Amino acid sequence: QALKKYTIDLTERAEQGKLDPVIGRDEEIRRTIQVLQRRTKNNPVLIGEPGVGKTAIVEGLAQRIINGEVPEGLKGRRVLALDMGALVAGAKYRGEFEERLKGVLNDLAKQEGNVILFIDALHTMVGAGKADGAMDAGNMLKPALARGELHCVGATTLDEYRQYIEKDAALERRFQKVFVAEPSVEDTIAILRGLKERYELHHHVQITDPAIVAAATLSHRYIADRQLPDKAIDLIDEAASSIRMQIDSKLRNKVTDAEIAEVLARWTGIPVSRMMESEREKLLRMEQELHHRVIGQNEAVDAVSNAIRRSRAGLADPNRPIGSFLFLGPTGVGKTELCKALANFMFDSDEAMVRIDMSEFMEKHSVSRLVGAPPGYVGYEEGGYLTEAVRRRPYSVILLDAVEKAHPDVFNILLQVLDDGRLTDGQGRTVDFRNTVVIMTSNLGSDLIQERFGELDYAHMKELVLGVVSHNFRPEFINRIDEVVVFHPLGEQHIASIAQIQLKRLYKRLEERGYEIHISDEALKLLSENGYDPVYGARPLKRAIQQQIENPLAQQILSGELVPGKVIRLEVNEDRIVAVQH
Amino acid sequence: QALKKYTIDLTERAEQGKLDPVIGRDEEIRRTIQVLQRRTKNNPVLIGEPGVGKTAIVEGLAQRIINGEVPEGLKGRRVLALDMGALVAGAKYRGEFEERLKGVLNDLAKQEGNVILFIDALHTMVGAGMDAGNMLKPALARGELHCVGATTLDEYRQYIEKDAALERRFQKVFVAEPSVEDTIAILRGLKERYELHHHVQITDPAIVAAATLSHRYIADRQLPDKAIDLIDEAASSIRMQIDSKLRNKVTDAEIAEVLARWESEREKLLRMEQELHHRVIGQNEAVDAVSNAIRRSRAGLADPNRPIGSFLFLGPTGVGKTELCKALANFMFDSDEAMVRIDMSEFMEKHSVSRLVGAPPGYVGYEEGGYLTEAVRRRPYSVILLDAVEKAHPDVFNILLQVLDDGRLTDGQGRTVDFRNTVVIMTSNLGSDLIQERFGELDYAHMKELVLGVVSHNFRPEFINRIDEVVVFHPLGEQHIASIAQIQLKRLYKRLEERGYEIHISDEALKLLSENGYDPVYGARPLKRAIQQQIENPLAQQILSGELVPGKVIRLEVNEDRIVAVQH
Amino acid sequence: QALKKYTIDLTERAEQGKLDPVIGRDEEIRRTIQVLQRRTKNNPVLIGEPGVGKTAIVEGLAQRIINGEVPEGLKGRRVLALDMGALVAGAKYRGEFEERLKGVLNDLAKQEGNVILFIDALHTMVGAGMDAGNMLKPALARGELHCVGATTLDEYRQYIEKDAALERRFQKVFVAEPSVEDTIAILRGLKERYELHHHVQITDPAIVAAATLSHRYIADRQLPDKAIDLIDEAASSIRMQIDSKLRNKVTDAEIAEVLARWESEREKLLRMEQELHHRVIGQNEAVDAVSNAIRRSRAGLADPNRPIGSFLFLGPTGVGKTELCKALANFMFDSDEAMVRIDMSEFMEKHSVSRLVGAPPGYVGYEEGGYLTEAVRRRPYSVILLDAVEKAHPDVFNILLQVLDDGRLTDGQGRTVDFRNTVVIMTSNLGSDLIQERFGELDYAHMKELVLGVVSHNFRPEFINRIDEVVVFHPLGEQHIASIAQIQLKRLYKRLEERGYEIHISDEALKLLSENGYDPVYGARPLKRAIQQQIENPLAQQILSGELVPGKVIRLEVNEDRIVAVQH
Ligand SMILES: Nc1ncnc2c1ncn2[C@@H]1O[C@H](COP(=O)(O)OP(=O)(O)OP(O)(O)=S)[C@@H](O)[C@H]1O
Ligand SMILES: Nc1ncnc2c1ncn2[C@@H]1O[C@H](COP(=O)(O)OP(=O)(O)OP(O)(O)=S)[C@@H](O)[C@H]1O
Ligand SMILES: Nc1ncnc2c1ncn2[C@@H]1O[C@H](COP(=O)(O)OP(=O)(O)OP(O)(O)=S)[C@@H](O)[C@H]1O
Ligand SMILES: Nc1ncnc2c1ncn2[C@@H]1O[C@H](COP(=O)(O)OP(=O)(O)O)[C@@H](O)[C@H]1O
Ligand SMILES: Nc1ncnc2c1ncn2[C@@H]1O[C@H](COP(=O)(O)OP(=O)(O)O)[C@@H](O)[C@H]1O
Repeated sequence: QALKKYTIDLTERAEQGKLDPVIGRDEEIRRTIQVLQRRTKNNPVLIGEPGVGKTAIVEGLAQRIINGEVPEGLKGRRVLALDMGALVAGAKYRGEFEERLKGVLNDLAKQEGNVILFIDALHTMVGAGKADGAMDAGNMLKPALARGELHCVGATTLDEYRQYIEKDAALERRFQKVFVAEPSVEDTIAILRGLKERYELHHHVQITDPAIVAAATLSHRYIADRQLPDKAIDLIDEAASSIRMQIDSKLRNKVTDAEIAEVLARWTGIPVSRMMESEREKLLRMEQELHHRVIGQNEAVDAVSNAIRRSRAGLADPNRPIGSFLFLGPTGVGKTELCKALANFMFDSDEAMVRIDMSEFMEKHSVSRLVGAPPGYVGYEEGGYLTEAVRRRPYSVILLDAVEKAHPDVFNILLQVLDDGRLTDGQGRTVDFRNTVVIMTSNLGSDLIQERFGELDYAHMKELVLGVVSHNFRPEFINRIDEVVVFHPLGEQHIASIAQIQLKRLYKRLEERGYEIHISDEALKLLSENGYDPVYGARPLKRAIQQQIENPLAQQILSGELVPGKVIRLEVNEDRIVAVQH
Repeated sequence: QALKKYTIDLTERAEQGKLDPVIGRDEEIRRTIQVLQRRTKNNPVLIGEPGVGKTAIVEGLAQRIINGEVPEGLKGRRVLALDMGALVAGAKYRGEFEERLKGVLNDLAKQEGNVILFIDALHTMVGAGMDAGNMLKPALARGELHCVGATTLDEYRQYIEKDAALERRFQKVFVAEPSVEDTIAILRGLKERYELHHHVQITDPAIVAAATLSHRYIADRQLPDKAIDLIDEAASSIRMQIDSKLRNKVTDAEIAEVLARWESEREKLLRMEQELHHRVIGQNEAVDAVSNAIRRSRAGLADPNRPIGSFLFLGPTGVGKTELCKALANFMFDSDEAMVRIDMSEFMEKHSVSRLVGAPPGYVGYEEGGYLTEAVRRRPYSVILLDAVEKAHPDVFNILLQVLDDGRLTDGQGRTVDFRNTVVIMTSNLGSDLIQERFGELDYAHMKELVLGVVSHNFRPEFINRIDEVVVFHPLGEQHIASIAQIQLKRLYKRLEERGYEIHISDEALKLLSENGYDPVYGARPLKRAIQQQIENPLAQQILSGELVPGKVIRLEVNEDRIVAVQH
Repeated sequence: QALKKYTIDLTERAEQGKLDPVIGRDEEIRRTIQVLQRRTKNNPVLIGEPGVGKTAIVEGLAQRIINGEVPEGLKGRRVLALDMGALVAGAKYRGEFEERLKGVLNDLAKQEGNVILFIDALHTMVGAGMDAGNMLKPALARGELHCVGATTLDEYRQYIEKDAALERRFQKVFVAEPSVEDTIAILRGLKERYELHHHVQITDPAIVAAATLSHRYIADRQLPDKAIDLIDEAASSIRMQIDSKLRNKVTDAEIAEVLARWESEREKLLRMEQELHHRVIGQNEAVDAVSNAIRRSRAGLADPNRPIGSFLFLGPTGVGKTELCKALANFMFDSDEAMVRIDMSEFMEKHSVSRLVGAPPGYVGYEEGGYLTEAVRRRPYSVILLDAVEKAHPDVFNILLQVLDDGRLTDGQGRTVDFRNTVVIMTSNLGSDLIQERFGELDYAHMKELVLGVVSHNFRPEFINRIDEVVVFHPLGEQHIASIAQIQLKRLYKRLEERGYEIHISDEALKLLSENGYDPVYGARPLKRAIQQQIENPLAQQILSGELVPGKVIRLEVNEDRIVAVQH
């Protein structure tokens, strides 16, 4: 009949057992039954945020009907998953949709109060038969709803509920709101323990139950895209397919929690991966790798090494971010170099990061540049720069440079940030900063540091510059810092080592060009004499390397003088540096 | 069948072996096997720019099925492909999209899930008038659908990441543009099929030349599509050259011909001094300095996070400073149209910076945008021109330091504006009379050092630290500017010969034209407008009276203080 | 045969001369053979225009096939024009027309590549009404189709390229517009055809005049089809002149009569100032600038690929910029109420672009057009008015740069909108108070320079370089007020003579008006409402009183200050 054409019996499928076991949801199914045994407006609607198991509530109710675990008034009923695409499709003629829907309604009256109706996507039922001068499904179902003589069950997302049903109050009051919350962690672990049998029967592999509880735990903590139980189910399924292809292509036979971590790190790259000996010996050689690019300035290397080790070691403060820092020193001591060193350690690249230089924000209102603009105003549909740049890749490094340049009340934003890792952009959603490192640099007591780094300890220098910082900032803000570090002007040996590093990357780029070039150490001594001052550090070394290398060497390369394969000693002139061809 | 209406079997031709021997992109096929062997959510989607061979990915998967190179759950499948461009274009009224859609769904339910479907342009599925998310999203969750999606990330997040319920089923597979060497590997995998088609041979140096030049010069279509197109059309051209009335191997010469029509790079960089004197007379040392700086930028020794060249320009304005920038843009990248003239005379405030970089959101000039950075974003290979940089607000120099340090600049709207492909020209006139009054017999270098010390007392030292070289722009004499006036007369005669008039000139008339608007204080454009307004206005007055005839010799003979036109 | 039902062979028509003589186009048919000589994407498609001989390119292909002017692999191939409606005309069943289509496709598979087909309007096969385009798409993606398409770039870009398998069987084979000389050669190919039809003769100076004046004065109708139109319409005109109640040679004067029906102002142009000061008194520098423009453009000193006059009328209110526009309409265009009046000052909205331009498919302004380019599509020869430029959007300025670049417009649907013959002058005021103070005691040059600096602060710098000339309107002197007051008295005399009343004035009353309604600081309309009040209000008091008998002279006598009309 017409019920055969447009409806699908879920209860016959659960009678075949071809539906999923549904475990839990007891108050939700009980209130759904309480609404379904009424006199007027029998119709519960499963308002719940997208992917918390709303279809599975009705499927589990169908299974409880088949098992006979319902009250006596529901024993022997039929749940029919109504189809909207079956009804819209065949009707470009006038009245043909209304013909079908009225025939369905007369069949449902004919079934004598035995058919439970399930309508997935109730928001699809709203704009259903919207042809020019045509009733939708609302204008035809709406009689039989509030006489109680239809046993509809809605299932809709809450954002679809606002736009598509709360806009139409008449059909909005015909139903009964059933909030279906995202489950907490422990109950989701229980549900996943229920569903282990299905995936074991599907992929013929086994699952570690610690991997299950780790998938639920890490999914609730780190992934902010989807919602429970959906994200954890997808973790388990994708791990199962990965193990199946590891076996079948070319080891193991189960699904460990390390496989869960590999799935999560493949999905984003938050380094939940366990400390393998390459990674763990890398992490124990933290300061050694930081002094592969940054000579000197030991104490901040120590502090950030400590913070990243406490992050990776499973001792993360789960609400504050990784490290809430503050760098302080005179101009040109490689503060940005240390930040690029962290980026290169973490991501194998300097500019795989976000640097936002706060000298651009010397006015107040650029707060709205990084957090966005409210509803109504100009740049609403774009988001703040900082929030979006986190919202793509949350495991990153957020760098603020020249923090003395901006207005003091930009730093209520970072009060939020360093309190909880939370930030709310102009559209009004939270952005998790629990995988970020915040570094702020200034040159506050640079006169005081250049004056008194000699003949003083590190500690009371930090004390005195902290007093200067309290003269600068707010007591709220500097409480949020994990650790304030102090930089110092470098000796000439540090600048000679930096010149060695610049010669290393120069010879790297000239082997890329294809030239075997060496240097006299006297030329290194002359370059150390040239770009040196205690007041400015190595940016004079930058310009000295720039001029006295990049001008004559590249001038003689383009002069046809430098032949590849020749030994090229960068020896000295009387006042300059000369290359040879030997 | 309704399968004989909108579906395409690729296991058909792959069982026949009559498709592309798809080589490469193994990992994307592997992740497609990862998604398709799940229990649920078995509809992978492919993400990339159009023309990256996603159809070839599906066909190579089909060939691995035919070859038995797949695990034992992918076998017996039938590769199908549904149109998203006829289910709507045929759809007149209510339910012709949905009618065909449910007919496809039931006829695949007859197929009992042994069928893999392809769908391109997943963005088209969302908006068609409701349509298909509400009818495939059950099959997306039922698992009986075995779709293969294909679209681009921008349409994906514009349309499809709106509804997260549609987002949670499809699994993103990034298919980027392949490299030039991956293109080489694919074409070496496909040179056999070409040479068996046209019965010719193919030069593999011409293959790598075609790949490199297609990567460099043309960015309309991309790899591997443009390489296939250029190889096939060049092979067609060689085939016509054979069958016209002689080589079978397609050469890179025909590649360059179809390239430019349908190589002067390296030595043009080497001869850049001659290039700068192709249109500009005088300023020989400045020409040499600019050409050496260009070659050093192309030498590939400097910072890969710093631009082509940092420059500050001084001297008397209007003498060819802008003309140097025009010819520099011409023989640098294209022509006289990749440049932005910017007066720093205006910008003297904080909202000056908010103008030029970009407004914060919620404010006045936001999607009107920054005056500089939007024009950079439109023309990523240009030359940036600045005028009267001493009239700037001091915080603009912080932005300039960000330019010369990082080669990039976050605008007000919040994105990356790269600067490593342009030339920063900043013009000033602070040491004007230091160069003008001391033009006589003083060298280029010590005048440069003297005005360098002067501007060092003027500007910030850290600002001019970043500047590579400040050329002098010495005031050109009467002979150079007279020659420029002669070149303007030449292009004037060119346009009037386009109109079609044999026009001569007296040399005394040439001297009076050179002495109309010569001025060392203002520039060459006073001479230009002087000669222009003297000649042009009585000319057409004589013309449209009915006096001048095309073909008559028009000598610009002198009057006592004017120039008269004769018809002989 | 079933192929003999409703197919039109073209190889026999080229063999038996039943086609038309197709002349030239070697490179296009060469690349056609190139697309024919490929392994993939083997079918070409004539991306073309309304009236550029796409079917004639098909005819020339068939002519070169029969003449042996093709390669050996394509000689003797069957070229049949499949007729669309002829299959439709003998069919009335859903399954008989489709039966015919299936049978012809099976016969095309049966002929085994010998048939090389052609079907124009491939988009029409996509939407004819299983539609026929998606029915032939298996013949696309089964390696059997040798057909050729023909359409506009819009339908190829939207209905074909956006489809997938319909993309990867074709190319962007673009039909070019031919030259004027090629058009004359084709006219020589079919001069004798029209002459033997209409029993007339055609002069070859009339041929070259028809082609050249169609190339210049016509842009919507196109080469070569506009020449077809003009020649055949002139032939019918000469046939009328014979059969009226004599000539047989079609002259170029007949082409001029055709073009005008669908004259001594060149030396009146030397009396420009006379007519301008007849309508717009004073403002001598603007008169000189407009005179220089009209001289140097109709004589053609600059590029004639531009609109003729591109001015920014600047100055305070009440200077008659609108009056000078209407005076130019009177002089050059002889039609005062033929001008395209659209103000800039509605268009700061982002969504104004629909109405102010013309729309791509995706707007509802696509369902009527853009009201500017609609007006140029109606009126391709007039003055377009853009008042108050200071209230615009910057993309509208980019549209202005498109106008100042092309001399035409590739509009919102990519079709013909032409701009060379039209004269677009925008008006503004932005140098208002500078002129209102310092037009006195200053020159015209430095004022122009300073207001140019002001507009440079307003606009883009090279945008206002594209102005024909920055022109200056200014306050006016004493006698100009009296002359224009005499003009307004004349139109008052005309209005009341059409009422039936005849008016004499005292010159004392003229001096009373010139001393009452006077200040140059604002504009003209203080004088206009002074006239209005101090004349009409006692006059409307007297006439609606029923007192004034017609015939008696209405003498504008004076009081000490006021104006009295008497009846003696
Ligand atoms: N209590 C539960 N017991 C067993 N499986 C569950 C339970 N809750 C959710 N699931 C599973 O969670 C997955 C997703 O739930 P679904 O109901 O299918 O998604 P959904 O509720 O339709 O969300 P939307 O609205 O479609 S985005 C399914 O595989 C369900 O089997
Ligand atoms: N690994 C490969 N081996 C062989 N051919 C390839 C390979 N990768 C790409 N191709 C070819 O490259 C061309 C690209 O065409 P498409 O498959 O249509 O590109 P696409 O990624 O599908 O994007 P669009 O939107 O469909 S054009 C096809 O002719 C493929 O056969
Ligand atoms: N210079 C003038 N010569 C003659 N009539 C003028 C002049 N200036 C204004 N008018 C009169 O003013 C009206 C023309 O409209 P207006 O907008 O005033 O033109 P306009 O001179 O351009 O002033 P603006 O700048 O457009 S506000 C008509 O009544 C004209 O007769
Ligand atoms: N310890 C160091 N290691 C490597 N480079 C350094 C070091 N100290 C200074 N430099 C050089 O000096 C510059 C200092 O950079 P940055 O940290 O931005 O200076 P500031 O201290 O003003 O922030 C760098 O560009 C780098 O080239
Ligand atoms: N070389 C030529 N020889 C003869 N006629 C030509 C030639 N080129 C173009 N034509 C004419 O141009 C006309 C336009 O042809 P067609 O492409 O069918 O129109 P449209 O471009 O409007 O579709 C044809 O009638 C044809 O006679």
